[PDB]
Amino acid sequence: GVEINVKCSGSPQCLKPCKDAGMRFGKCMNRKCHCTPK
Repeated sequence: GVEINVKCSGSPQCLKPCKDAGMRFGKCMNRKCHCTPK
């Protein structure tokens, strides 16, 4: 489960939370975020 509960809208809104997380690539969800670690 590499996802984090974050309020996202569109793909780039989740790109921001993952930016500070130091990871790359991600996705979105009705009320959740998706992050992909190396």
